[PDB]
Amino acid sequence: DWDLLRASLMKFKSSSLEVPLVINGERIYDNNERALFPQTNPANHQQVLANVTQATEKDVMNAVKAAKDAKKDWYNLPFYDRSAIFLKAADLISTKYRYDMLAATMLGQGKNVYQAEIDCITELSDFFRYYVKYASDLYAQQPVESADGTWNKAEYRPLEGFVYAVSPFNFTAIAANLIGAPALMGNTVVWKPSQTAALSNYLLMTVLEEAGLPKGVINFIPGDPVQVTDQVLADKDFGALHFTGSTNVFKSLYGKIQSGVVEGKYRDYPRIIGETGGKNFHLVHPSANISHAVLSTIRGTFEFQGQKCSAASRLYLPESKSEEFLSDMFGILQSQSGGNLRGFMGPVIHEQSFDKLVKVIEDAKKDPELEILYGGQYDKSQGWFVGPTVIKAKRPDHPYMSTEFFGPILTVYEYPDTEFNEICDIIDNTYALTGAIFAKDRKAIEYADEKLKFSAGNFYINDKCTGNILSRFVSIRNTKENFYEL
Amino acid sequence: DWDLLRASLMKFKSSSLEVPLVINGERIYDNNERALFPQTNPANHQQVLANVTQATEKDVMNAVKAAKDAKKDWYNLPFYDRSAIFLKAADLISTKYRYDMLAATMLGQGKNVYQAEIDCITELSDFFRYYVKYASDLYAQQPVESADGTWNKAEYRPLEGFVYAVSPFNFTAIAANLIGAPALMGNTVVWKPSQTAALSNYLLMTVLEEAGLPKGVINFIPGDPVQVTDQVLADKDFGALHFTGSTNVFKSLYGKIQSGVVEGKYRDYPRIIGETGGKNFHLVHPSANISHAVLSTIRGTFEFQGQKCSAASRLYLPESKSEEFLSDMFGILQSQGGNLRGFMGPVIHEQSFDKLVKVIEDAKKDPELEILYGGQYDKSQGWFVGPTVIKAKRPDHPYMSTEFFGPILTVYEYPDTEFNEICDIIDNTYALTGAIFAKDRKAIEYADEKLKFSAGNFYINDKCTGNILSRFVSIRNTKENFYEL
Amino acid sequence: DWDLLRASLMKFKSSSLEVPLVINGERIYDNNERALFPQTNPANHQQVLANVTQATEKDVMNAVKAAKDAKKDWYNLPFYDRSAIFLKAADLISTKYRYDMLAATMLGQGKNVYQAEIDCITELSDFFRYYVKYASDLYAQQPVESADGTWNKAEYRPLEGFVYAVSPFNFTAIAANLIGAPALMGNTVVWKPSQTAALSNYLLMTVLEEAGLPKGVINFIPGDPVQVTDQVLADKDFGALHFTGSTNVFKSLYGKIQSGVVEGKYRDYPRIIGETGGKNFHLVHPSANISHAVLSTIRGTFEFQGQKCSAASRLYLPESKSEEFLSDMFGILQSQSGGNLRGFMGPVIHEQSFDKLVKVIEDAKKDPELEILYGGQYDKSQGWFVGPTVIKAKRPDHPYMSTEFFGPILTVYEYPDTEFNEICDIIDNTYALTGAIFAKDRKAIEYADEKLKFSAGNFYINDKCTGNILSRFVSIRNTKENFYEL
Amino acid sequence: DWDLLRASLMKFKSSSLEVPLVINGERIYDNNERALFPQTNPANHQQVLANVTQATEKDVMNAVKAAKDAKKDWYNLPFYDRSAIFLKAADLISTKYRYDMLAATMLGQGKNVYQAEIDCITELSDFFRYYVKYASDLYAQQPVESADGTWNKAEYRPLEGFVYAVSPFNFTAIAANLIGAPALMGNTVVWKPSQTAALSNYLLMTVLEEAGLPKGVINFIPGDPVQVTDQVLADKDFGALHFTGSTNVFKSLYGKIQSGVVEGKYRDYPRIIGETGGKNFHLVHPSANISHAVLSTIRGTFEFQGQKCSAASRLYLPESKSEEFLSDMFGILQSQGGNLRGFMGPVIHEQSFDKLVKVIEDAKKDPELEILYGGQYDKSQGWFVGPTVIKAKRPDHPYMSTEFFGPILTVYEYPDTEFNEICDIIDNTYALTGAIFAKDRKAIEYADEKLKFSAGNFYINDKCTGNILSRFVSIRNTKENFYEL
Repeated sequence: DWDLLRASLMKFKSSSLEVPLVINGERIYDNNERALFPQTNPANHQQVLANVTQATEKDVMNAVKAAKDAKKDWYNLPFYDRSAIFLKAADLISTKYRYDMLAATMLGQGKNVYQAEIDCITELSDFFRYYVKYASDLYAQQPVESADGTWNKAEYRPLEGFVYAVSPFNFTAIAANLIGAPALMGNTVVWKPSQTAALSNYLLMTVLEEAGLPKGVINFIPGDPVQVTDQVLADKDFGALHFTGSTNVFKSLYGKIQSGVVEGKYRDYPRIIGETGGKNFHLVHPSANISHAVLSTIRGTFEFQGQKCSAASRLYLPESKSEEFLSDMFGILQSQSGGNLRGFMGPVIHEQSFDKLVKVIEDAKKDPELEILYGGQYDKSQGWFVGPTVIKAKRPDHPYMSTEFFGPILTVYEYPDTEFNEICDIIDNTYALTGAIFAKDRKAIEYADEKLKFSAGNFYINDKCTGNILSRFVSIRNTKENFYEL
Repeated sequence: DWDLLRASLMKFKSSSLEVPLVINGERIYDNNERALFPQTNPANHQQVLANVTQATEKDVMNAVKAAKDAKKDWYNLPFYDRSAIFLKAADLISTKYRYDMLAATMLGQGKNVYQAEIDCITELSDFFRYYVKYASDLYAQQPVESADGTWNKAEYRPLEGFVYAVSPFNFTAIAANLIGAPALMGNTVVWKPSQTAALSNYLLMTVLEEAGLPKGVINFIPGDPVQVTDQVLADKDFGALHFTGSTNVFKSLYGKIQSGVVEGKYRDYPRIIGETGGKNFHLVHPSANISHAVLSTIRGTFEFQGQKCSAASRLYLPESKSEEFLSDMFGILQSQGGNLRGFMGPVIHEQSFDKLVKVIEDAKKDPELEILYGGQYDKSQGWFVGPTVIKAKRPDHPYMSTEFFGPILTVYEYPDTEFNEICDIIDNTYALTGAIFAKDRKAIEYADEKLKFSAGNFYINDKCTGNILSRFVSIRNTKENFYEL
Repeated sequence: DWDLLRASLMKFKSSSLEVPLVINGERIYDNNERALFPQTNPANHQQVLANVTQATEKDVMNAVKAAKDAKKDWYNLPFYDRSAIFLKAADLISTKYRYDMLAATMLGQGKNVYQAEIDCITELSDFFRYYVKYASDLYAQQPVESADGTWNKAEYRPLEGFVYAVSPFNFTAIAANLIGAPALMGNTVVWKPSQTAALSNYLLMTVLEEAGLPKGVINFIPGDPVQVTDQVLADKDFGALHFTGSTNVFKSLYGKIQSGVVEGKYRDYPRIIGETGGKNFHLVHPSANISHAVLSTIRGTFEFQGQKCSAASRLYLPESKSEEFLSDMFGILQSQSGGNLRGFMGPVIHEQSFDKLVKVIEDAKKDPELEILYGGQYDKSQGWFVGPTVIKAKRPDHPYMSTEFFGPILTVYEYPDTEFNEICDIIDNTYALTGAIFAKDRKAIEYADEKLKFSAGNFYINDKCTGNILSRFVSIRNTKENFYEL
Repeated sequence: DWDLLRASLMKFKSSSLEVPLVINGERIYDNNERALFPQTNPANHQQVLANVTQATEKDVMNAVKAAKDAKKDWYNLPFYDRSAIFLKAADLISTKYRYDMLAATMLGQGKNVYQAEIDCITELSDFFRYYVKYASDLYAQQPVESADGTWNKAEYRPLEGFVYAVSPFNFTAIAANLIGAPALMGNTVVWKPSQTAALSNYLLMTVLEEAGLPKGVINFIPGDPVQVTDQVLADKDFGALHFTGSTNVFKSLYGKIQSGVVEGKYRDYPRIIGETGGKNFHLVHPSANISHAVLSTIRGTFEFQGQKCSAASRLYLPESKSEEFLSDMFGILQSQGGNLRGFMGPVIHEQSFDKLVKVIEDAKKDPELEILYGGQYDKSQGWFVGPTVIKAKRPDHPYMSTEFFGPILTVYEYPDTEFNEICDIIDNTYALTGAIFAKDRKAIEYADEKLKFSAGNFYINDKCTGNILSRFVSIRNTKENFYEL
């Protein structure tokens, strides 16, 4: 068990894998014409895990064409058989390829074994199995004779144009979700994986092919983000963006798409299905179990270096409980594989993130309205290591309470106990994916639950804030037959 | 019945109604400051039915403010009570105001009594009653203790920003749907009705108030379409557009919104919920019952002068059956608020009339077109354009794809053996609806499948004229954990 | 695990806990004005577990007032939040307070660890979790437009008056049921716990408060049973009795309530929801598996000293099987912690019960129509210990076949095999909560199952006789809106 | 139709029917031993419709014995067959006996044909048909092997003791419901009908027998209410009271039963299933549609002379609308088996008549009361009391709470700004039903909530006149275990 994992880690650690494009079922390597991106280990950046072939404009056009050419045979493949491919992929990843997938995700994305397992084995398999179940329900349509005598059927067709999947580094499972949800519903996909998840994502591609995915149904085109995206969006048959990642990248994609829409580039109005996370909050009420709120906040903020769409990054503490909360938290942090380094829970994904977080820490040192209460340690000599960091803001509207850092950085504001209601109001005034209240008093919980209803899509009571899409990839078509002759 | 309808007609005919803005429950008249739009009878355009107050930039700002100020008390009003308002409005329109609403729709929108009844009484009432039923299902969510022991509830909240409803002239019921769907779900609404349905739409507004709609939940702001829209879209709390109307207007609205989005003026990404219709088709297979296909096509194309999002406007006939089909059709057409000899009813306004005249006159000068029937028009009394059938010699001629929004049918005749080819041509080349007439199941199946992307509603042996609530809410999950670390 | 239990037992065993009233969220101690009841260990009665403050007339009036004052804010607290309190209480008792609750129930109510666990952990938590589920179903009402055009909603309101919960010593879980069922449905409660379960019941109260129960929603008023009851029943707003306990106490409560009703003391007709148990039976058919029936009868009669509402206390044996049954049973009994003593399975709850059972045994020795076949041992030198006792009655209508003893005393009647049908008839002629038949022959089972349908609410085939209420605490209110104007 | 009804009326009018007891399926007449009650026509009290045999103490004992003796064969009769009897009775009453039942109810209970039809035909048939449907659902229980491997069934048994049904004069349908609900569930019944509905109730009994009701399952024992009740309640097997009628009679029955319980005469705790009605209210908000509220209040208060458990008898009017409401109401009242000029129909008997006369005459002498309309009465021919409206100057005046069971409305006028206060007064101070008339949703919501304990059925813009099977059974669970220790 541990030996099989060790063996997988050693395989990937001992040489660099050549990661090709996969277009129309065919593996395309650099062949001395295409650029090569070195994917390195975030915990040990001297180690090159893979040399990733980079798609040219021509490659992208070919990927788009492959998707169009595969479309008809794909949506005419019965749902039972389309599903079997994805269930088979889930089983292959859970068994045959379990240790390879774990190792690729650990090494490439900088996760420990438990983080890797929850992501690239469990959650990944869950997406596929659950989508098959939901889809089976959606497709269970029987024709009906209406009261007026007409004979009616409804059918869910895929989108007419192709789907562009743009996936993030942070979860191997999310890449699976982004490509699998549209494909299952009879769509075909051009897929640009994150450069820094290429190893695990390529594995996922090869597993799908082994599971029987037909050529061209999904096309794997890593490359320069701007270059690949501009060429995908140039095609008149672009049907949908399926995206998970940062706000700023989404905004860029959005504006590029709308630009094409208004100037008539597209046959249809493209659908945009994006998730970006936000500045998620933990709100502590004076009645909270402090120990539980502390531990929940540590896990919510610092687990996987805060690199989750749902990660907590701002904390509101009542004044009468601040010292106890903070001293408890600092004590626990102070008392605390693909690679690791003492004083750090794990690495961040790349040098760009590392450099951004360094700026965040160094800027805080020079801001009189900020105070670093704990941490701020960083070291890039071996890997991209940034330590857990806690920064107190003097006012609740300081930029640090709203700027997303995508790292292990917590900004805390302390409010006077009697102004609990006002603090909820402030949160409601000023967008988050998730939020949590820690409290025992039900009237306060009810107040916040109601007041913050527009401030988070998922609200948690006494739990960390880290814890239907199929219908976005189809359109209904009704057929109605009349038997009466005028 | 007829005496009561006659009375309502004679009432609106006698003089002109001053139609005010309705903002935060207050009626705002022109007050010697605002412009007016004279809404006239399209069957008798000398007759001014209403003088419609036109919203200023400041009125629009006040409407937007009213919607914002009414929002919390509206979404906190229990669903039972929000529904009651709309059920009551449907009943008032179906009973107390039935004849006034029929008269307003007949006179203002150029409908005969049967067309008016199906629209402003029946379909309108149905929208409200069915939405209430659908919403009650949506709101039926009970909390559950999951496997892991957490305690979960899900609730649907309204959009945080306001909804801009922009409604068309053609159905009073569509205006009801455009304002009613978002409002029922706890949203508030700024509503610009079509100038040429102002009388019936204003009656709808006043009925909603009588039914108990709270002030500012819906705000009635007719006005210069460009000025009103620009001012509504300038507000940072714009949450959604709910629109039914022409493709060109939708594209203009779409562009104006996306411009604001990318430029950062909106607190949220606005939702765009639009319906534009298209160039809807009837396809006739050689095995069709011809008489039925003829009658279905007449009804689908010419009812209400073709002014329906789903109206048929292109026809594909097989060569072997075309003479019989067309002679039948022409014989039937020949056999056939106000009216004029030779016409079924008027089109809505002079701008439509003039566009249709150009379409007809252009067809007389195009070698690839021939007017086979009709093409008559007269604007001396009302906007009257007669049923018109134009044969195109080429299946991709512009008349086979340009929307004319009028009683004009373009027909292409295909050789019988090329039925599969003509289906392929329809697929290869933007329709809300389409229909095939045929007895042969193999042909029906081929077309049903080939044309699966060519129309959202597909009809077999029927004219092509024949979940939205979820677009106006978003889910929010609450999860409570009991375990202490 | 065993060490954590040991530690809890030692805590409660080493000093006497002062148990206060809890009224409107406030703990009220004796303060040199109120009487104090010593709750002692039934297995070791020299050990004082708690000194229980006793409610005065004034205290009771204040408890009633607290319940009225808390009512509106309680029933307006959304069901989701009311439920969360009870689910949280169940989880706290299953985890944080598991060993304290176990120890309090073992020590105070004279249960071994397994008996305690089934009761105060498992069954208690089950009541709360299951009531939340059932309640969630009851409240899931959607409005509907009827055929006539009217618009209808139905809602379940709590009772208008308060609920008086009177709970027994025998199960900590039953106290939880008695207070929790009405409270969950939006009622408020004045609660008089059994004197001899004060320790465990007080713990349950403190856990509910920790779980977020609002002040005054439940009020904990131990005191003299007659004094407290008379004062509760004096209030015009008395809405319901929720009771589990002996027949004679219920009858007293019933008559006191009806007295007030007929003389107009009450604003409403009070609801009476009581459970009293009865003289439960095991019936053995000649075709029974004798060994299984013997073992089932031992568990059914003697487990927890017969102190269960559902305990077996009368046994009917066919003559041809009597010797084998009885000799088997006597052999098993002869061959056989908060405290214990050899020859005894555990203590009875108090001296009054002990003295009653002594009379039952000593009276049997002098009754020529009775014969003690086994046991009758008793010892009060250390705890209230009464041994398993089996008494043969000469006729099936002897008082011992119908008098409830609430103790480890089994009365047996032997019927001639051919009179099986007649014996069922006799049982049907002469009220039990539970009954069981032991038999293999289906015709006999069918006959008894049918014949005894009025003789027990729960009937068991080849199993010991030891093994919707939410709607009693609400009333439906319909609202109907009409849109047509005359 | 009218000729058939005329014939049934002329039949019962011609002479007097001897109405016997029905005990164990046998008709028992007075036989020169028993007393008689002459049931007369309340519209024409000289006319004796029936001479009703009155049960002796021994007859009552025999009825109780009959119910006990029929019990086992009744509850063992399959539910399919028990139901068939009641479905058949409903059909016989709806067809074969429709005119005789209409005539008996019209003549005996003082109803016009429309009132009689809704009661003794429609509602009566509905009770039986809906109870059968509800019971079939209840009895739909299949056995299940649980998780632990035990094998379980649940069954509903009837009450072990008999049911005493005590039914009122006012609806023939209520008598059907009171005997039918327990009997359908396998119970047997001793039934004392109201003296003043003996004719229609006896017809119901005879139809049930024709429909196949077995002897002794229901026993028909009219008689001295005190003597019969005392003797029924003396029996140790008394299992339940099923009662609809006045508050005072219910309290007397309640006391007599509890006395027996505490004293130990009953084998079981008897179930008491009672309905008494109360002082039902109409509350008018200033935003109400006045015409509709007026017409609803006239119907709610005065239909069948106010002799309904749910009849409106108190009215709260806002000061600003009171003149308009009341003048409308009085104008409408003014515009309006037997009958008499100025009256809508008779009250049931002389005792009611005399009580109502005292109410009216007392109002003329109370400084805080004023008869605004009506107060006319005449007993020379029938028991005729006209619609009467009395204004009270104090909202807690006794006339705002005493049940009069007659065509008397008490009205309190409140200052418009004190609407919330008047709701609070209604809540602070025993009603089956209540109604609010209003357009304003905020006011409706406030009242709907404040008055949640003040009425079991609450109506919005409708008159206040507009699970019981489970009270007549108890669940018994059987569980089989297969594991051997």
